[PDB]
Amino acid sequence: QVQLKQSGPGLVQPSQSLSITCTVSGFSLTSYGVHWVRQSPGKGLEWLGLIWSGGSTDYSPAFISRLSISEDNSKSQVFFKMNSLQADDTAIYFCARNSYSSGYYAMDYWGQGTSVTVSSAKTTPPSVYPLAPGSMVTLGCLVKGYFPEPVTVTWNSGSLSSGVHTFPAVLQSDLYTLSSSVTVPSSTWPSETVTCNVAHPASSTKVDKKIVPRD
Amino acid sequence: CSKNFTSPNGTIESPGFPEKYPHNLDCTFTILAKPKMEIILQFLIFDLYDWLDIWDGIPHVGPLIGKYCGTKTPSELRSSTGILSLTFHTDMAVAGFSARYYLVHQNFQCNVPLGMESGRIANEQISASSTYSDGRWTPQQSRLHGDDNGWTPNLDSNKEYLQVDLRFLTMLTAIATQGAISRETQNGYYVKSYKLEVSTNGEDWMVYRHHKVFQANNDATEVVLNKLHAPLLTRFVRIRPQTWHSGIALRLELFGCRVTDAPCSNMLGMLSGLIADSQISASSTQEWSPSAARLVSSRSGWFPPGEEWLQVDLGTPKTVKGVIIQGARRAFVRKFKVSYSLNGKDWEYIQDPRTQQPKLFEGNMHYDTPDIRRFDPIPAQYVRVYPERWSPAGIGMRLEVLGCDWT
Amino acid sequence: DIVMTQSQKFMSTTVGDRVSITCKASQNVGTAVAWYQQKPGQSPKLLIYSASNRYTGVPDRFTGSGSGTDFTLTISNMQSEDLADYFCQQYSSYPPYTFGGGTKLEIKRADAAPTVSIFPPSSEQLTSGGASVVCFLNNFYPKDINVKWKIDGSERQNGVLNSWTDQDSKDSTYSMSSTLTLTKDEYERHNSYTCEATHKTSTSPIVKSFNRN
Repeated sequence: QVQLKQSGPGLVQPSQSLSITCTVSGFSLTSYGVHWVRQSPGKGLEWLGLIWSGGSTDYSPAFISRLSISEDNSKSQVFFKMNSLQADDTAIYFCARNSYSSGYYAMDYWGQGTSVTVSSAKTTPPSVYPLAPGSMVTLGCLVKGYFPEPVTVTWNSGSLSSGVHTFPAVLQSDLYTLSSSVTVPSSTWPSETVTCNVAHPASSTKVDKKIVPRD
Repeated sequence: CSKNFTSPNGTIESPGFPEKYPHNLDCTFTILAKPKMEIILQFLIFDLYDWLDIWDGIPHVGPLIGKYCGTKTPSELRSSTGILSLTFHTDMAVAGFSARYYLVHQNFQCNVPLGMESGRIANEQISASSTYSDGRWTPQQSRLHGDDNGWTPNLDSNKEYLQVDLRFLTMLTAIATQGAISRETQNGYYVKSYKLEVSTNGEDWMVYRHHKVFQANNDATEVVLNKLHAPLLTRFVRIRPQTWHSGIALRLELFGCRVTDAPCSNMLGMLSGLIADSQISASSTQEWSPSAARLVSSRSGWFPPGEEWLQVDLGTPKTVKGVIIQGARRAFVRKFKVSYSLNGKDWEYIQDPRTQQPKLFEGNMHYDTPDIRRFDPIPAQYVRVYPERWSPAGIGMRLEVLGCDWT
Repeated sequence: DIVMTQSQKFMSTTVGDRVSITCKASQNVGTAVAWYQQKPGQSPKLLIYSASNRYTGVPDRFTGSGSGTDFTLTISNMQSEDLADYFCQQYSSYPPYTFGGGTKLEIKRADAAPTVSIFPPSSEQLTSGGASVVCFLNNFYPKDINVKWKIDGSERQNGVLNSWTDQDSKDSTYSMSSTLTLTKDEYERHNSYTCEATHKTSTSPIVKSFNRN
């Protein structure tokens, strides 16, 4: 199966560099080239550059002064490196497969994306709080005061996926907060255990918070 | 619609790109580079009876690199020939391409990886007699240090082969091989010994001789290098497994360099066509096509002791430092002499410093595989090769001259 | 650089109807155009390449057309799972891979009243000196909704932060969270906390409350 797996940092200090590795499987880098693209609210989707089979590169004229793309065929790895990041480089960075070994073709498979925030504000882990009621029952978790984005939330390790609403984070004071709701039959809670699983990779945080009745 | 390109970099596209191209076109696109420059050609868009030919030199004169038809961009080309041409042909039927080129400068050991591992040898340059029926062992996986299996044929016999077209005449000095561990079964496979077949054109083949049997791998993981007894000049390479453990599996690298990597060793235009047919002449012929005498390009050769000669007019005085001699497509020259002129009237033989007499050069041992013969550099606009001894079939020969601008 | 203009930022449609998303190139790009589908929180997915070629595995209801400057993506029978942002792009000439601004789809469905749930501050949060009161307004349609917070019957806007999901790919509803953040000290000085949802599905608001006790 064709996959592009990205690895890289969530927080980059101003004027420092960003390195991301794209580890590919299900195909060879000598058979398919690889692109780098980013996505931000303010500028939409922007192509940064590519590497072809054989190692020849092409860069966007806006990024050529500070961007390097290279690879290791034996490891199925493409290396992205961009220098001197500033606030406006805050974005989700993607690698994506070229549909052929050479040429400008369509991007037919995409990595999962790496969220990158350019800031001098410091890594902060979330506080996770249970939301219990003060026939269906709605429960929740409040994930408060973290930095940078993102966090992930699951319920009972992904077993509860239907009836979940995880809300976009809101930003106050260089800190993000979001909530997640889950709705279950009242015959399942509180007689059975319900747990939200919160992850904040940038602070190496993993928290499980069981939802239990109040009082 | 024909155009020559000389700037350090530029674009080449079908007329009216990206609009649909006009019918009944025959366009010629020629890149010309100064000595010690490499031409790098990259295709961006390619969509086309109808075809695009790429020529190692002048169209229909220099060797054909490849012919392309469909929706796949030709793989990147790096030429040190001084010239690289495209011909684009369309007809009336329902109806192109966009490319760009760059001109860049080029102990030197002739031991550089030619590009199996890096991918500088593209997938389209690699082929084989067959491949394993599950499709997980394609010829394109025969790359050294490749992490996905390797090449395996459909049957394990000593008739199977992996073939690589280097696209240009190249110096080959070594071969590395590995076996492979199956990602599906974890079984290990490797080649224990193999023969080497080579060719300038892909039709005429020579089994490399000491048949030289190369000892190869003893496990599925480690690279084994075999260095050749002397450099081979060739374009096409075949690896022919003879023995193996469990079955045939191959990952490969080829090592060498270009002719032009030696000092003052540019091919002066017989192969490419920059030396035109009017600049080529001989003592006698079979009456003639002057192009028949061109190294590699020719599909036959010059057919007429120490009386017959082939003559090359370089066009202007240059430093001449050698020749490349080839047989004819079966005959070949085994021994020859060389003379040169600066005015085309008076001649002097290449002396042998040892014996202080006109030098008696070794020719070929095969009709296709060429041989480089160098000598102390001299100033010359004209060069003659005099065959002395030859194969039982008689005199047959193709030729190129090696040198650089005078200094 | 070539500019790829998608004039439709948002398009309303209905399950079973045809959707026609347009994209205009500022210069001729031949047929070197692709279309991508991006659902919330996901990577883009290739639908169409070379203007009109359906990528393998892509459902038949997606068709691309056009050449030169005017390109169209047609969804022949809209499904709720086709809620997404759709992007065109050109790769004809350098700089390649200029993208359109995206066209987001919205599906019209039957009205649904919100499910409203209110949650007091957790004991854990209270221990740390804070007090967030959370209200979920879930699975409603149409999109427009108003939330008010009352503390012992008096409204409070300061310290309120709201967030909204994109339209759901399974049931085509919207959801909203509203969070009133207080100091513990202020929180403890009042008893009644109310989340009030106004929506066109009812003439009176939905009211959920708790007493701090």
